[PDB]
Amino acid sequence: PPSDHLEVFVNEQPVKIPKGSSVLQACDAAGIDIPRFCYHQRLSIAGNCRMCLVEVEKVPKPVASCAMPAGPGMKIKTETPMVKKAREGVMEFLLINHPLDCPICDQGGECDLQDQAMIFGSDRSRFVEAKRAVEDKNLGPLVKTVMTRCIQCTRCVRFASEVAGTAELGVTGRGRDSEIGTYVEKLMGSELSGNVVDLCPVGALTSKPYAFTARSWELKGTESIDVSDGLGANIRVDARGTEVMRILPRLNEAVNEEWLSDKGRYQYDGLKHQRLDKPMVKGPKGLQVATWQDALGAAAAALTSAAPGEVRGIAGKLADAESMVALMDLLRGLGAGDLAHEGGFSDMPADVRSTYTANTTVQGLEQSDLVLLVGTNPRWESPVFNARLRKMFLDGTQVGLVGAPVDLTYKYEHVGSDPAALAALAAGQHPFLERLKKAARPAVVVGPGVLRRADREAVMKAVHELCGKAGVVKEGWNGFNVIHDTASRVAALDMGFGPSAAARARRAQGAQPKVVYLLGSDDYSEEDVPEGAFVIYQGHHGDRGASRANVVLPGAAYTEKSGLYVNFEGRVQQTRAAVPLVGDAREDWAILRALSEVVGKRLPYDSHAAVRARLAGIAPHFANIDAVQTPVWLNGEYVKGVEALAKAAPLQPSAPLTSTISNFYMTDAISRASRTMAKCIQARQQTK
Amino acid sequence: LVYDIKYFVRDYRRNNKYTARTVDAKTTFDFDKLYAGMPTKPEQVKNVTRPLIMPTRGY
Amino acid sequence: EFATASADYSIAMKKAAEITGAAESAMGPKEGGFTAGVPLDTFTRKARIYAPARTASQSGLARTVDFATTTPAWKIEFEPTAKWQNPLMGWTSSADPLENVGRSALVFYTKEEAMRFCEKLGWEYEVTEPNKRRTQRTKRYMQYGDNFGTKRAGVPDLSTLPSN
Amino acid sequence: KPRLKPPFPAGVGLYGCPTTVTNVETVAVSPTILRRGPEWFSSFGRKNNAGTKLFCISGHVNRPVTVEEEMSIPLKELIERHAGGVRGGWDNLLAIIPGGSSVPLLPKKICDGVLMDFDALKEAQSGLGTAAVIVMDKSTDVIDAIARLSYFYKHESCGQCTPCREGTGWLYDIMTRMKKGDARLEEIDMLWEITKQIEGHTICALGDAAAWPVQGLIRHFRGEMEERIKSAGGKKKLAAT
Amino acid sequence: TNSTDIFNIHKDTPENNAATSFEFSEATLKVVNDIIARYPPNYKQSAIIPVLDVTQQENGGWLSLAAMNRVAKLLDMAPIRVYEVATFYTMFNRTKIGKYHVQICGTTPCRLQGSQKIEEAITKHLGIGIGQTTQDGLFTLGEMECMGACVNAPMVAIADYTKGVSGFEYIYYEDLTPKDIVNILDTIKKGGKPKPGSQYRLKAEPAGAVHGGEKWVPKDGETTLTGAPRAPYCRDLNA
Ligand code: SF4
Ligand code: SF4
Ligand code: SF4
Ligand code: FES
Ligand code: FES
Repeated sequence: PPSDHLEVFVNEQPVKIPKGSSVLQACDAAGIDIPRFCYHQRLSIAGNCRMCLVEVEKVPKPVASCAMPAGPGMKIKTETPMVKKAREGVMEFLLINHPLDCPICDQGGECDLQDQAMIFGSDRSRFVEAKRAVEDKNLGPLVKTVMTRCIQCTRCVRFASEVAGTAELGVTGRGRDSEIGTYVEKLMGSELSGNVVDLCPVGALTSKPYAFTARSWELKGTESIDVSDGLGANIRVDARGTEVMRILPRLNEAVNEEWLSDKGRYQYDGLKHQRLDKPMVKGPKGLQVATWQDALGAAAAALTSAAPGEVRGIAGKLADAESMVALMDLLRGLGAGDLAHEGGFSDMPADVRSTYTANTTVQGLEQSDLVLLVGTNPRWESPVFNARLRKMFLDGTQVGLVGAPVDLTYKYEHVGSDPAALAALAAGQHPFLERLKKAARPAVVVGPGVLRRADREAVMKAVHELCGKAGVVKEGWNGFNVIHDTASRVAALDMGFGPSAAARARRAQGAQPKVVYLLGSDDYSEEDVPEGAFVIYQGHHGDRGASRANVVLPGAAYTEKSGLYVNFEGRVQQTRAAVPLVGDAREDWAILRALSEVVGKRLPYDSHAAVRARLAGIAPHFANIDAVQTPVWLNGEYVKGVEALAKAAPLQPSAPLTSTISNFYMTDAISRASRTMAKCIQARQQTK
Repeated sequence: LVYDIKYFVRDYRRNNKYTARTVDAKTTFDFDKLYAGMPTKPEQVKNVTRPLIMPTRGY
Repeated sequence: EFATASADYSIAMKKAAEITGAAESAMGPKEGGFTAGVPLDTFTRKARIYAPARTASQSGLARTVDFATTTPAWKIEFEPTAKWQNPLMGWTSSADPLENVGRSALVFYTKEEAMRFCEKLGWEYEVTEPNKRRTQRTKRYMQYGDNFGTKRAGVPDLSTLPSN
Repeated sequence: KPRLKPPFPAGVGLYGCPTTVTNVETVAVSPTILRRGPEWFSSFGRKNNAGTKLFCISGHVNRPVTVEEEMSIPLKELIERHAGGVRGGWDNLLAIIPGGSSVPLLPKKICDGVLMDFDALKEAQSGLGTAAVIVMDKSTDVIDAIARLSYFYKHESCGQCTPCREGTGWLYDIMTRMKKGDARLEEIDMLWEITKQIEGHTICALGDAAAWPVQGLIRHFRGEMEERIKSAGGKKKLAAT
Repeated sequence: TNSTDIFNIHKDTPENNAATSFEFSEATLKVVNDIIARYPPNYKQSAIIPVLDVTQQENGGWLSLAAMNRVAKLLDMAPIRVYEVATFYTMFNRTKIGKYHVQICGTTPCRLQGSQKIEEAITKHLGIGIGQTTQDGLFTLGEMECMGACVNAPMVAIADYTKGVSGFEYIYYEDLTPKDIVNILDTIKKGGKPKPGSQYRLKAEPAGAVHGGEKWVPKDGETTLTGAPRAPYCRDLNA
């Protein structure tokens, strides 16, 4: 390369930077953190706040370091008298029209304007004129505006145009009367609309559900993971004692960059309603509060009095791996085999991890120049993943879709809508195959709605044939990806949480269980929980599954426990407890260990480390937290192995490949109890 | 300071420095110069006067 | 030339940490907890060694591992224990003695220093490496001049001109 | 709203393509220069200041006019001939803006002798600009005139960058207070400091064009501003006591 | 921003709401489609300012929400960009005005010549201030910055919206006194055509001046380009 790293001088120190880097990036590589208001790493460069002004030799004016490219042998000075005078003057211009609002503003304590004024500004003002006053704007139930505090950095406009894709904000007026918003009364309709509150450096845009409730210095922050979908976005939970006050994203470039959907950000208020805090046993009066010994004894009596073939265990969408392996080992120790998952396709073969995970990974998908989506709506399954797909679209990656046509906030080519179109694509009838055959690194993304189908094996065989013909998987590149929408599904597939052959046969001839264990399940089908059965519900919210149960055992939510979750790319991540257990609830694996002791066959582990070691004994990649293995690819041997499942239950070429998520804002028991999600739905209903 | 509000000309808090001296090994402490500047008679003794006030910087 | 925070008292703190004889002090495992004199069940609890990420609300980087050599950024944290409400007033009650001692007082320059402290005190620890920031921008909007490039809608076709 | 340079319009301009923006008068004189020769064009005016120029003379002038003339002509020659001179005689002159509105004014002493030239108005702490000449006489409130210029620059700010958008209104407020004399004497030095804070610190050159008339007013008529402040207390301090 | 438009956000009115309809006529649609062809097809958005001007004569001197939405659909761009352009520029009226839009320059070269006395004369005659419309719906008074007619200061521009797009007239009236602008307003009100340009000379040629904003005072002197025009000529481009 022709010296792809160039050398600059920052305060007489030599710094090597990549080519095309700005002056601000050279200052950052020298260990200097230049003040800024309009620059962002994820947005396009604007250059309008004038706070990043530094001095370059042989230039008589201050340059804007965010926008100015760095040339070879450049000499940058960041601490001369003109730089300090520039910083103080620009701060003084920023503060003359700002309202004296720090007591009533929610950014007070974590404000860029306050801290930068304290450090790089003066201590006085000389301004005694009247200020500019601006009326506030309505942008929906999630974003609160006090527009007198706007400093015209246009981060919101650039975000709405570039990442969210909706492009609904603009600057109206001219000069001092420039004004941010929508000209007409509109609602911010993006699923990623809470991120702009983080992007605003001031209290012009604040979070409406959070408003006036806390200051940032009072909050104990815990780094956890998000379980509202299958991506597992990295988050920080802020709590005051026993109460969670807000949820924010945190940086992870391999998973979520810096974003978080509105469901994962705003569903925390469902943790304050309908909570199970006591064990209950159903008596002649109904469910009534009982001791833990009594509730464990009743559950053990019902689990032991029934035959082993009349017991079924259903895992919920939010069950961690430790509780799932505990329930699996407890039910298998009694001679049962009927295991089911609330997220569907419980009879799916889980032999090779590459067949139900994203082999390209999330960050490795950016090296693809052509993407074919099969039967998925990524905007409602994972809006952060869809934002990364839009980022790929903006720098040249072409997108095609086989499925039901949906709004994706980027242009795509609709190849078809049914498996007949998939077969026509594999044969060669559609010209998109020649586009895939000439692509350097093609990618195929299969959504969870395909795997929920009754004919999923034939569709997966067609997808495998298409990948074989189009060079999707070859030497040096694996472009085959299967994504999920539930937090607990991949861990259950990893550990082997699946029904036995005898249990599948008994379901085929129509045997009905008498005892059902509901491990956090509230979206079960009626075929799996018969009426008149004995129901043991273990969970944290009182919902459909708890209103029907005979024994209720209160567990922990994901803000109260440290459980393992695996996302759809195969990465093992963990929650952390941000608040203690509520009431008389317990840890979720501990309930099953105590219940195995009361039944009469103890589980061989007595600690959290020991049940994690049992998980690592089943599949060794469980021990490597915050990392992803490279899964083995067995070419067409796996598809040859399951041809009996392709011959039975044949293909349905007329049923469209759709997405199963029909309610984005309410997908589980926590989001169904959230009043903010209900207001979000009501806002979209009252606009018609 | 009502109309002249610039701060970096009076930022005494952040303008102090600590500097690592060159390693004090092969220096030349001459005791002859130290004792040559000392008086030997009652007159020619010079005393450091007591400071009247601590620095106010004009305020 | 060498100038890495060379204008403050931290020069006089980096040395005095490398004074000979005192820079090689070492103890066996769990030995510092025996001589600490605090109850021995305190060391049955688990600790986390990690550097906290940047807050999403602000853009500054001073409390991150970017300035790790300048400022201690690694922390030791413990799991929460039970909390409840006071019946008379509603204040949050606790019985945890390690409720704020790791988050207020224990800060370290590196990961290995916090590990050494945990090892000599007897705490079992898990270490969490922080997520590394990426500085390279996207291909679109890489520089300021790509805002106005020909990648917006392609090269303009000159077919609507007069005389075509 | 202007773009930041770099990039430059000859590299990345209209529709991402190489582009040159030129003035009408620059474009129009080119065929005559190509037909009549460069040596004919450079025979007018001083060195590095070649050619002819259209001059617009407006304000307190007996015969306001758009007239073509050789460059490096004196102001007094350009006004007394071709325009009928200053209304009331040359001794009734107070100030002249020589280059539109974005350049600082000049008083009577500089104007008598200075040539209307690029390298002659610049050394007189002004500029040729567009060579638009605005003449004021001794009946003019020059603070009021520069205050209306400050109002213009407040009205015409595009609002993109912080110093122009916030400080043109501040300059207008301070100038409006100075016109009535409702100010303090050190607020004049504050006003100079605020113009120095705007100038050179913005995206485009409208911020400099907003700072420059106030700088010229302060520099050449600070005594008038001080007298306006002092004599306002002859009508404001009679109510305080 | 101009006069008469104190809001940079939309305010619902029975005349101006989302239910209001706008559509082009045949000839106006021909004009708009001819404007669009001046620009590349993939940069069709370049045509927004002339199209919005033509829409402003079509709608009767102002832009409604329906007109802006129609223009947004026509140029295949988001409506917020159209709202940005329409609120950014001074000529675009976003509230309903009168039939003739009277705009007076107030910048310093016109101000020295006595534009304030012309404003006083207009306000004493028509009975309205800047930013107002008469009770008859005839005249709307506005203020403008420098109009590039400073050697003929003080001047007024008057916009004609009584004939639609085909008969749109934007006429400068220059070198004015109170009597001249009163006569021009009376001539417009009576249905005649007042004379365009300067009221005491042809063009920017040397002649007298308005002294004190109340009286034209003619003055004789040297005038250039009084002889015969120059013949065609070219040097020898070879050597
Ligand atoms: S944004 Fe809010 S907290 Fe920050 S300086 Fe302004 S009023 Fe104070
Ligand atoms: S609302 Fe916030 S992000 Fe948007 S321009 Fe104003 S300060 Fe910037
Ligand atoms: S100096 Fe004024 S006109 Fe120029 S970019 Fe900045 S705000 Fe806009
Ligand atoms: S950060 Fe560069 S001008 Fe705002
Ligand atoms: S100042 Fe009125 S036309 Fe220029």
